[PDB]
Amino acid sequence: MKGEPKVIERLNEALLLELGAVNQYWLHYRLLNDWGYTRLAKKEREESIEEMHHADKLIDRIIFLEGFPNLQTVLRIGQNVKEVLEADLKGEYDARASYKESREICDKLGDYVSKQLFDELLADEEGHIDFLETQLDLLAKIGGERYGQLNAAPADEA
Amino acid sequence: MKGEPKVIERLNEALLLELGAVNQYWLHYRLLNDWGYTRLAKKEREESIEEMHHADKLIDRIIFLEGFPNLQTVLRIGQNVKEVLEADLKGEYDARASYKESREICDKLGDYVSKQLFDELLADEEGHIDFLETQLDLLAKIGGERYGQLNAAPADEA
Amino acid sequence: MKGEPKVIERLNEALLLELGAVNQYWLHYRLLNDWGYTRLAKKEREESIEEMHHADKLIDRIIFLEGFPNLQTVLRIGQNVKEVLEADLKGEYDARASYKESREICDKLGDYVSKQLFDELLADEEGHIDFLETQLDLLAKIGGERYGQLNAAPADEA
Amino acid sequence: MKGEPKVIERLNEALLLELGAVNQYWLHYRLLNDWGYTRLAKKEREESIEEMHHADKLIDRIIFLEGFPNLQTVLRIGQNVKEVLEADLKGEYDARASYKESREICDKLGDYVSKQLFDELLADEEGHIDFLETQLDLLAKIGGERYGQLNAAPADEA
Amino acid sequence: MKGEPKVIERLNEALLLELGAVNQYWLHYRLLNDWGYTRLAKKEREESIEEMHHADKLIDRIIFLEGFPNLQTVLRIGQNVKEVLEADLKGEYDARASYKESREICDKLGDYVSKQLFDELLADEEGHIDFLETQLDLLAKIGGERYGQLNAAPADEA
Amino acid sequence: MKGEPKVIERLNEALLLELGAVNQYWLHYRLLNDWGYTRLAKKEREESIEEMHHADKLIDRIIFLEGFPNLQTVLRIGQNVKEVLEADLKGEYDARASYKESREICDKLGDYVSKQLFDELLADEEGHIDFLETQLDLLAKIGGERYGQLNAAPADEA
Amino acid sequence: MKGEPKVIERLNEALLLELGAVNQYWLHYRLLNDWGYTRLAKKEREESIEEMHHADKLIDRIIFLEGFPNLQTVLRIGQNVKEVLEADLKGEYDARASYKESREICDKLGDYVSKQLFDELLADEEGHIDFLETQLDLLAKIGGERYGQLNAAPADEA
Ligand code: HEM
Ligand code: HEM
Ligand code: HEM
Ligand SMILES: [Cl-]
Ligand SMILES: [Cl-]
Ligand SMILES: [Cl-]
Ligand SMILES: [Cl-]
Ligand SMILES: [Cl-]
Ligand SMILES: [Cl-]
Ligand SMILES: [Cl-]
Ligand SMILES: [Cl-]
Ligand SMILES: [Cl-]
Ligand SMILES: [Cl-]
Ligand SMILES: [Cl-]
Ligand SMILES: [Cl-]
Ligand SMILES: [Cl-]
Ligand SMILES: [Cl-]
Ligand SMILES: [Cl-]
Ligand SMILES: [Mg+2]
Ligand SMILES: [Mg+2]
Ligand SMILES: [Mg+2]
Ligand SMILES: [Mg+2]
Ligand SMILES: [Mg+2]
Ligand SMILES: [Mg+2]
Ligand SMILES: [Mg+2]
Ligand SMILES: [Mg+2]
Ligand SMILES: [Mg+2]
Repeated sequence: MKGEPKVIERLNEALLLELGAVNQYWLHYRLLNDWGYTRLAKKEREESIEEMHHADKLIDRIIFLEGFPNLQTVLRIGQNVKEVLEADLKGEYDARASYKESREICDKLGDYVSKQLFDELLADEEGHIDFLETQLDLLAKIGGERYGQLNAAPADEA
Repeated sequence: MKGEPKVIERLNEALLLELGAVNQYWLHYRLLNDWGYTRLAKKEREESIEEMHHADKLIDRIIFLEGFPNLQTVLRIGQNVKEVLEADLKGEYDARASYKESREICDKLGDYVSKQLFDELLADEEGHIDFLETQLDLLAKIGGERYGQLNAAPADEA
Repeated sequence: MKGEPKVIERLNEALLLELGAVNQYWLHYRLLNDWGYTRLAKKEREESIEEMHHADKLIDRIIFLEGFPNLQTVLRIGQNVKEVLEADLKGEYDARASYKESREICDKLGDYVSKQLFDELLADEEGHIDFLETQLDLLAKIGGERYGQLNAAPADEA
Repeated sequence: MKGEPKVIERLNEALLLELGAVNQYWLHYRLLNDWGYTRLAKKEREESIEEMHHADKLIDRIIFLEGFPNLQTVLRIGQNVKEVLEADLKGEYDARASYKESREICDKLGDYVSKQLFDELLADEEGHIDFLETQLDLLAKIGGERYGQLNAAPADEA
Repeated sequence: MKGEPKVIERLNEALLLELGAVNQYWLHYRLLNDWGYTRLAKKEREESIEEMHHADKLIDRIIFLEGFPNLQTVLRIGQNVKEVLEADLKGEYDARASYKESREICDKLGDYVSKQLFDELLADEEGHIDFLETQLDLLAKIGGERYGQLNAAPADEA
Repeated sequence: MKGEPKVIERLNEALLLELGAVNQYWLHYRLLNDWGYTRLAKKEREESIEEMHHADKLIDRIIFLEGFPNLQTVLRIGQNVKEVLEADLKGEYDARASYKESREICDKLGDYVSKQLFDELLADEEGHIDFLETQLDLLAKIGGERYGQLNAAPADEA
Repeated sequence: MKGEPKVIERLNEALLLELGAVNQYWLHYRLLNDWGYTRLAKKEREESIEEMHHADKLIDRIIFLEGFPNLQTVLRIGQNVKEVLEADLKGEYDARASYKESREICDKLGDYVSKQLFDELLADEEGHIDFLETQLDLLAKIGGERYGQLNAAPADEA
């Protein structure tokens, strides 16, 4: 199905955001692991792998529409566990805004199946945002050192 | 262990090559799948996931040496199955050359464990090269259409 | 829920297309089987049975809306395996266009659950189109005789 | 049982042929594998291991007869799959002729158990010849590229 | 294989370091257990047993080279959990430096298998260093009392 | 329980003897293994590990009594299997004498639980002495070469 | 990867040594079995099969480097069990020396993966040497007739 160039453009913008999130979550996984926060690190790895699946779905849709997926292009880091979470959350807010605009563009152009892809991604993103906002609320309430302790394993495990 | 800046630089050059290979193999997986070469597509996916593990090991070593992993940066595509294989092979030859030079640099600077990482990557790469050269030899001998047929599934499978 | 006559009309147009696809895929199953392409034949049977389920869902929705399902009414055939695939693909493009227009009509009339039915059918159809386009691309690349061979079983199986 | 020198000589001629066949089949296994004909390669490996068992039986008989097994001594190669098969077949015809003459010599000298060893080897050899002649007939009938394709695995297997 | 006296000397220096580490880790296990840090204590026991295996491998290599293993000779203690970890880390840095120099000496003298032993020990040591540095980083970030709590069991377990 | 300095001194003398026995038995294990007496070697390894457990119990008791365990300090070797056994036996006789004197000192000072530890060690030691005396008696009766043969494995095992 | 001619030459020298060891160990297996030393015979068979795997790895590397493996070319025998072991040991010392020189040549020419192959073979060889030296030490200590008895089975087994 030869797709609308503007739809392919929006799918490629999403792909760039998702690839950036893959890399950011993976770097956060390895950073948190080195700091000793091995339980939060495992969650960050899982979040990276979820974004990998999103990137795969975007690539598949772009190829179906006979467009060219742009992976050649792809970061917010952080010096403590609060900054890492905040950086992830900023990324998710940015992706959410992109997908909201993209579903509107696909709807107006009549590509309702691409619209549906963006609707699914948007729902996913609000789930991720809910999770991260809750973690940052917990960190605020119990303090960063107890949040870190809660998200670390004893020495005989990891 | 605060690492030599030149060693961290070589690890980051490897990371850029590996991230590029992840993306190239994944794009090839989805492209080959859309063309109907679903068996070769599955191998390309597996090759991408192997390069993901290499990238992970490089990131881990960079962080141990107290360097900054550069993922912000990352392609050869192809219009038929021979060109896809050739593009993968060119990438592997380029990576091999990088790792050979890197093991020599780590050896001269006395970072023998980073040397060992590059030695492992080099052995891996020559394995990958052996595989791809064999596939291209088979394609040469039986022709591209029979090679494609061999690497496609019937309609009731995939 | 007494439905809009225009919505029931669009559901009946979909039912006619789906019943036509059931019959076409089933005839293709038996034709391909007689020609010896028993693996593609099995896929065509499966595609017919998928369209039977779609027809069932349309009938159920029409009856819920207190309309009369029109089954009394229901073809593109083909002389070789490429023509069979092309005929299936033309049918799918026609159905896709019908469902796109139907979801728009249901949306404008405020029957959002019927809209959702058409959205699901539209997504299904684009999946079917993706599959058939890939098979026709493979046939183009490896040639029709190798595509047929790939989709045939040896004599000791079927 | 102190054996006839002429019988020990014939057993040593067989051992030299068998050791040569071990080496030739093993080299063919690795060559075919590198060319991508991994299914025929596996058969060549199995044929090499069968010849290893024959060599073992010859060594055992020579030692029983209080002779000295000569292994210090041991090739036809090939540039394509037809030449490889032809080289194996020429070797088998040569071995068959040796074993026929050897059974006659053992019979005339009254070493009926060594005669029996050569009779078994001769029957084995005619089995091997039957197999190889059939493969070369198939290659002749379907052509070398289809024979190679039939004897190659897709990329996601080997 | 009668070994180079200088190689045997370096193997004996490693053995003395490893035996010292066995004793230090075991004393730390019992000390930490008495203080109530039973989870970190279990890790220290495991680390002692890993060093016992290293000592065994060194003794085996010395005997193969027809040298005399010197076990007759063998400590940093600590008053709190941070000091215990720091003492272990200082020991590991000292061992790493010894093994780096030893691999260079074996390489220059042409004892490449002893070189390989030291290369393995060096890689092990950098793993141990990575672990201990991470534990000390965690302790720094969450504080010593939370690190101790994390590494202690409730009264109904240990 | 703050212990008597004289009791802690006797526990530390026992620890020094036990650590010496660990090292001696382990060296004997590796020596006997290299000579080919692999069955006696396995027993010597087991004896070393038993002495490791004794050392652990001594360290635990010293720490309970708020003393400082001295591991910083720790040999009789042997050129044939009789000398190895004799060296082990001399060590056991020395340890037995130490533990006998130590139980008497603990009894007189009123540390009856430390007395009990030495009583257990003394009973253990007389068991070890019984075993070693029996092995040396067997060696005397059947001769050293048959004793060695009995305590060696064939080449296809170890 | 088109290899250095000097590297291919060293790989072929190793192949000739390994093929010679295969044959020597196999002949020793059958000889020892006929003499009644069936347990040592089984070990010699296992050693032959280990050398077969080494030869296979060498052939694979030569073909990858686009060289020609030379198998056309390939012995120390022995009249008693001590001479058989001594002949095996002389072969291993010769192979070790070859592999040491070969790893140095590959290193200087920059073929680090072939260097690694020779490093692995060298470590293997020193293991084999350790085993054989231990067997010859045992034979020296208990005498040849007891060593033979230890390595023979009773009549109701083999
Ligand atoms: C184009 C970009 C990428 C795509 C499309 C992608 C896709 C995937 C997919 C589909 C999986 C399978 C997950 C599952 O089975 O549930 C996966 C796993 C994984 N990914 Fe990625 N990935 C990408 C980039 C990366 C990067 C940059 C890394 C950095 C290390 C990475 C590391 C991993 C690892 C370690 C696994 C697990 C593999 C295993 O369990 O054996 N990936 N990826
Ligand atoms: C402070 C001195 C030592 C102490 C307290 C100690 C303690 C122990 C203990 C409690 C065990 C566990 C045994 C079991 O699970 O039944 C053990 C095992 C072992 N020990 Fe020691 N040990 C010491 C020194 C040594 C030395 C010098 C060596 C020389 C190699 C050694 C080699 C081993 C080995 C190989 C094991 C077996 C580990 C395994 O099975 O994974 N130990 N030791
Ligand atoms: C005197 C010459 C040789 C003799 C007598 C011999 C004998 C044997 C025998 C009896 C087996 C066991 C097969 C089975 O268990 O069914 C075997 C296996 C094998 N042979 Fe040979 N062989 C010889 C030469 C070679 C050569 C030149 C190669 C080249 C690579 C080779 C490679 C192998 C391999 C890889 C195996 C399989 C071992 C395993 O599965 O672990 N052999 N050989
Ligand atoms: Cl932090
Ligand atoms: Cl606090
Ligand atoms: Cl193609
Ligand atoms: Cl053709
Ligand atoms: Cl047709
Ligand atoms: Cl054709
Ligand atoms: Cl060919
Ligand atoms: Cl053709
Ligand atoms: Cl064909
Ligand atoms: Cl503390
Ligand atoms: Cl606090
Ligand atoms: Cl002895
Ligand atoms: Cl005697
Ligand atoms: Cl003998
Ligand atoms: Cl005697
Ligand atoms: Mg709308
Ligand atoms: Mg998500
Ligand atoms: Mg790889
Ligand atoms: Mg459908
Ligand atoms: Mg045969
Ligand atoms: Mg070097
Ligand atoms: Mg270690
Ligand atoms: Mg004891
Ligand atoms: Mg070996």
